Amino acid sequence: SGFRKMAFPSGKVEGCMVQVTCGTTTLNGLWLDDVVYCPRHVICTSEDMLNPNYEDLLIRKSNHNFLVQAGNVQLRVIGHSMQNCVLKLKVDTANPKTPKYKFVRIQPGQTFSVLACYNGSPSGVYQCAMRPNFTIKGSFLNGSCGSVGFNIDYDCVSFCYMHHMELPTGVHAGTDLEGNFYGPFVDRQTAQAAGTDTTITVNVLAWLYAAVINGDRWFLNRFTTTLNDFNLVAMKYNYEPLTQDHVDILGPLSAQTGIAVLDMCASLKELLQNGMNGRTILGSALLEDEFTPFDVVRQCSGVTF
Amino acid sequence: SGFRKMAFPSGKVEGCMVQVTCGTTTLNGLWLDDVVYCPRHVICTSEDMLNPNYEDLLIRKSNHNFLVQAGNVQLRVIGHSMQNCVLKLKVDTANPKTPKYKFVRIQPGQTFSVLACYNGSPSGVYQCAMRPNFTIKGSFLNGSCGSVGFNIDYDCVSFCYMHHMELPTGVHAGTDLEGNFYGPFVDRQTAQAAGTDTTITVNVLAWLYAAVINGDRWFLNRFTTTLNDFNLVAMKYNYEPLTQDHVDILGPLSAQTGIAVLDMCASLKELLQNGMNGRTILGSALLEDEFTPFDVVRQCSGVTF
Ligand SMILES: O=C(Cc1cccc(F)c1)Nc1cncc2ccccc12
Ligand SMILES: O=C(Cc1cccc(F)c1)Nc1cncc2ccccc12
Ligand SMILES: [Cl-]
Repeated sequence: SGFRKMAFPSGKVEGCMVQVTCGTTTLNGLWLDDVVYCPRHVICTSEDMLNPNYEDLLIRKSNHNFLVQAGNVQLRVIGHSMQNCVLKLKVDTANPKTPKYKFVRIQPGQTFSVLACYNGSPSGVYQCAMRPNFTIKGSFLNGSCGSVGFNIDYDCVSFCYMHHMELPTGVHAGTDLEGNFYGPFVDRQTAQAAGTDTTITVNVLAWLYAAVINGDRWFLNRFTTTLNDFNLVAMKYNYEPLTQDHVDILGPLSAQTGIAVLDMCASLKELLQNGMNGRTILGSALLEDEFTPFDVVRQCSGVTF
Repeated sequence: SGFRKMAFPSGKVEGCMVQVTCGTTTLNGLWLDDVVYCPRHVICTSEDMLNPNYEDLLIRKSNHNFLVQAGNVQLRVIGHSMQNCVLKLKVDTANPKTPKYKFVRIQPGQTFSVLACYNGSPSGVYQCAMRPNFTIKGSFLNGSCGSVGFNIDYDCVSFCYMHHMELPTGVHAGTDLEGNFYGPFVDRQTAQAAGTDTTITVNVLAWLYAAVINGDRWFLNRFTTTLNDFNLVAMKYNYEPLTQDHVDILGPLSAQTGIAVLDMCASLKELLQNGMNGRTILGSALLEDEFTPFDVVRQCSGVTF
């Protein structure tokens, strides 16, 4: 019993964090095998940030301009290349702590653990979701660039995010580990704003099923809804549209609790209309949207209470 | 920017988790140096749990009755002893991954990271607080016994909790690493209940300072209060008393934000009497009490380990 915002154990990622310095700029790098991955903006000055020509800034650098520190050991850079917005520094030592890993690009609504780092040293671990507007509501200070987001299903680390920047609203933008940004963002100091964010509907439904599994049913009602009527109501509360894919994905949770997906949608519609009336659901007075259907099945018991 | 419920990096603890099996019961153990620590109820059958005589159950066991598995390696138990509610299994191999550590007993209100484990394998990490009623609102399923709670101070892991049981309300009870329970609990299958809980006042104040640091100031007001008038109001809402020690500990946050502790107390008093009026603070419609003043400073400064 209980339901917490739970991150993956960070040990496998901690053994990959290094410090990358280029001139006066220091940030984090991810050392996997003989390659250190980091944001390409480590080569920029604050001036270079408005309209940086990364190809031009990079061609002026040699391997010895990049200082890589793994604990108290200086790694030797023997090559460098840019792939999209990530800089790949080839080093002369393979990381002996390299876990089984993959690079995965995630979709909005997906969750992941973030290991926040400063100077190549891990500071904390927290759970995030990729918002529908492609930002993440992280907790990052200056020096956190290069910190990564990941999932660890089995003993394989799936790296899905590398931190690059903080937008003016305090939310964060970054790339996958191939250097492709999530969203329309650029690694430039030019005016950029996060689009209007919406609630991850499929995740709220998953979390309502987590509440039913843990013993709570106060929010259920005798009604059902069509998928289209649900979406018409949901969009008025800035909720993402629920697709047939989402309905299918919620199948297992629906079968375990005995509550049809469209019946849970009816409960959600009523919660949006009424609020909670002084009640909580899994210790929360707001509808939680940073647990996916997969997270709920992983955390909750296979036996409903 | 941003403020998340953040756990310590769990890597140093992950390298200590082992599986302990005694008969049909499998749970988790903490392997530090040549000793594996685990709940003493691992030696009990379901019938024994009704009224156990642990000295009598233990004297019937030999070293070879305890199977300890560290990854895919079977450790050989060369001795066994009980200290309060923890069983200490002496093994022939010192854990090469033993970090710098201490066993510390925490006070209610103090926070710690929990590395939830099943079959000696870490599954997730989350942050929680020792409630004033000595329970923890964890997320634990069957097989999670022996999972530990910890903090990190510099490079030293301070182990403060070992999981033993779940109470009927879904909340959790355990011991320090010396086997002393937090709370008036016993490791026996008998009628036990969590007492009425209260809110950790100093922690709510710390979280209000975190909100102010993060640009959420709508709740600030021109008013101040005396410590005694605040405590009279706080007692009415099932909030823990605020002591002069709590006022002192929040001093740095009072100085950084310019809001005196008693000035923040008058904001809290107004929130208790009037609610949030449809507003949120750091994305929450409830007053959060699982961040200590130290947690707020650490996260709002980027301390690494
Ligand atoms: O945003 C940047 C640098 C930057 C600027 C423009 C484009 C970039 F790609 C990168 N750094 C930070 C990242 N995360 C959190 C921060 C918090 C405070 C101050 C800086 C923070
Ligand atoms: O509570 C116990 C066993 C127990 C029983 C009586 C006294 C004890 F000291 C220990 N184990 C569990 C721990 N956490 C979560 C659980 C969830 C479901 C089922 C068991 C769970
Ligand atoms: Cl995805």
